[PDB]
Amino acid sequence: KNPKSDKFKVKRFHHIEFWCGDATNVARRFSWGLGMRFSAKSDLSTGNMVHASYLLTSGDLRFLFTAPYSPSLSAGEIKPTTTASIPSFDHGSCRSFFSSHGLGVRAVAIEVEDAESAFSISVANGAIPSSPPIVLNEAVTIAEVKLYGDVVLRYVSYKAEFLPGFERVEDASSFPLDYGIRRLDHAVGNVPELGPALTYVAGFTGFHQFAEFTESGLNSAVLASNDEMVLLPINEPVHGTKRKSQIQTYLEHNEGAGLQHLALMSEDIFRTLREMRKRSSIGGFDFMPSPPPTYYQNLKKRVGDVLSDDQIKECEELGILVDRDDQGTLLQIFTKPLGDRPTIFIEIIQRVGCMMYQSGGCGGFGKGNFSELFKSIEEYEKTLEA
Amino acid sequence: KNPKSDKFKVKRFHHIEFWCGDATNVARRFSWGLGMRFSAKSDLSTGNMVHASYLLTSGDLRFLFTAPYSPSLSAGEIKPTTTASIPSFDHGSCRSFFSSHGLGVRAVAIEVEDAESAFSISVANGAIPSSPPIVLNEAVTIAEVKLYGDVVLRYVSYKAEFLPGFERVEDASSFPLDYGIRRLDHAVGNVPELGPALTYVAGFTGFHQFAEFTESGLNSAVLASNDEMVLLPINEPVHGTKRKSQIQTYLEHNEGAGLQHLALMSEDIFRTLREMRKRSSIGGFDFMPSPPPTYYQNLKKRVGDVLSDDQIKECEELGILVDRDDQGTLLQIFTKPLGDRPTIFIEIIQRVGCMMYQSGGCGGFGKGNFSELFKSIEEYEKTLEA
Ligand SMILES: CC(=O)C1=C(O)C=C2Oc3c(C(C)=O)c(O)c(C)c(O)c3[C@@]2(C)C1=O
Ligand SMILES: CC(=O)C1=C(O)C=C2Oc3c(C(C)=O)c(O)c(C)c(O)c3[C@@]2(C)C1=O
Ligand SMILES: [Co+2]
Ligand SMILES: [Co+2]
Repeated sequence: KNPKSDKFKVKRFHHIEFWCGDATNVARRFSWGLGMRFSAKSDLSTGNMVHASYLLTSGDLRFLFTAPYSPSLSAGEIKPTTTASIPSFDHGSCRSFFSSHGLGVRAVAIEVEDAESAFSISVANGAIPSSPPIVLNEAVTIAEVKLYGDVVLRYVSYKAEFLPGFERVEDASSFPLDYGIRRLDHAVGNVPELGPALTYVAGFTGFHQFAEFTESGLNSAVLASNDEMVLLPINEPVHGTKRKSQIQTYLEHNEGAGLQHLALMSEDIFRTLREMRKRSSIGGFDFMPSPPPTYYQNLKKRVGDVLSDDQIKECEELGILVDRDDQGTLLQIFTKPLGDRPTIFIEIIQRVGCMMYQSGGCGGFGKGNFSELFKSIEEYEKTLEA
Repeated sequence: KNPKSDKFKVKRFHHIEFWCGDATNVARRFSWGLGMRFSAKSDLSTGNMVHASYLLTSGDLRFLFTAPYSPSLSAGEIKPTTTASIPSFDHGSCRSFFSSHGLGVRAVAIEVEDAESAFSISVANGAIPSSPPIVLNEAVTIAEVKLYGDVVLRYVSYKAEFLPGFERVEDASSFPLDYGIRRLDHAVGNVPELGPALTYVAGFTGFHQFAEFTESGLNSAVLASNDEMVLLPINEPVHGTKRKSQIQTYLEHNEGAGLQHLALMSEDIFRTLREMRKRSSIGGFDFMPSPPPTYYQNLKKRVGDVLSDDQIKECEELGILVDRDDQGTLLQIFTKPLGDRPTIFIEIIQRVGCMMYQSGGCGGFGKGNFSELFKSIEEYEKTLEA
């Protein structure tokens, strides 16, 4: 059931901002590995003496990569005179975030009708303020509240081209890469305590519970906006298992709560994964180990109604996982961690079904692949021995 | 003249170590952009709880990329019990270096006959110690002294595979990229005062002056080992010119002295530059703007004895610069800065002549291209107007 209790008008995911040590190298790596175009910049060449910010896009997906310059460049500036294009930016907060967590997501940004009212309403309803509403060039309003750990939920609203102060990138340096990724489907946080985290976030957004889950080492629940196009799962560790909780491992290496994974919807997951896997060992992203043949043998029985034998064979070539709800079918695969620490990673997704446009969350988040993978693995060792 | 006054036995450049925020993303970017293989690692997967270090190689060139993990992972360790594979590493020094300078070279490493004696002799002769000699696995000795700014000269010596504690990389993740780069030719520092810097470095190494230079905005001089295979140019700004000194701009954005550029010798600079330029806008490195056609028209007159018209045309397609000594010919080109700040960049080089093996420094460092580029530029505006 959907109570449509959003406390303000939320539209869609707008962008994800990574806080980096060197935004140039991370952005160029991500661009090649994921097939995202360099679309805009704000840096020394645009008059920004405070931070370097580079924007990559693929369809509606926007990845922002930001790093600080030497504070000495802007020592005579004050906030009213700043050259920063993102006025919430702070040298000290960025260096401390990166020193503490390594490469990771600082901001999950959603587009709202009015960022000033979204901020006021959120804070009125328990949100911890992070950056007050600031109007950029009389055109865009941005505001930030704490989401979990040092991750902020960023509100952006447009009177009506990413942000004022950003410039479109010289087309020679903007190669039209595209591997099929089109938008952000969901963004997942890891926290030490799910209950309080859910209460806090649902408390100030009015987002409703979309789904929930739980021998796995985690509990999770999904918060969703009114039309369920903004999906925010949150995980907590479950202690006392044979294997150490993967969520606990995250918290230890991340020094606490933070963003765990970004799920990127592809319009053609076969082509996305072919293109990404071709580049894994030449600067791109690695993928988790593939399921055994027994997993794909059991897929025929599970989704032979949705996917032909040839489409299943292509899933097996690419390592793709498949889960199915009572409403839709889900194709998914996970990258290895994006950087040095075993913390943040990316998920590639495509959903089948729930046509009306496709409704958000169609097919769930893969809750059935725990059971299937474990059963798959038991049955594969059996064939190997036998 | 060469006095061969080295105070200890120096062999060749061994490796360059970058200090990073995320070594994974910088290494993968450099690998694709420069055509370097992933050759070894020391990280969590090898038992190193302190730092992540990834080694790229192309021929004899070795680029090491190192970043710190959370100190919490190694909080129970002490130096005698450390899991760090590079015992000079310090979380605090690395974060402070990166916070102050951004992405850049921490260590210029040279192979010597005996790193312990090289360290003792250097310190006896005025070198500022940075890390005392440490024997790794009874096989490799490493020691460090200050070179300039926060850059160290690292001595490595082998009894007799990069360093103990490093593991060869899984061949699936080691794609055999190769664009023709084969070794490090020279490494150039920027300092505020050339005289004292030269005195200090020549004082503890016994390296001799190989070359010197100087309206350019800089003074430079080159220190060289006995056989002149280790070449260490150093630049200082010259203040009071129409344009601000490029060296001064470096010092301001780098927060002081540091490594300015690495010159990488190619065995086929045409193929290296074709391969690198193909990748500039898809995750690789950008190049400085090419000289005008007038520069290449005047090359026929200057090196038509060394390069055919077709070889000159290929230089013009690729933006390659050409200088010539009384002893050899030099082909060279410069990248844009490697990261966010207008600080460190790379030079690709190939030398022609001085055969005996080829003697180091063959053809100089491009001192004639100041005059030629300026004259080239004046003559090109002339054709445009006319
Ligand atoms: C929110 C999200 O994005 C998620 C994700 O992408 C991958 C899924 O795998 C699991 C698993 C297992 C056995 O792997 C589990 O035990 C629980 C309790 C769980 O909740 C999930 C999933 C469905 C999930 O939540
Ligand atoms: C040491 C090194 O590697 C160097 C480099 O790679 C590029 C060269 O260009 C110049 C220039 C000009 C006009 O560009 C100059 O005025 C001076 C005094 C100079 O000393 C050099 C060079 C030769 C140099 O030193
Ligand atoms: Co997911
Ligand atoms: Co040079």
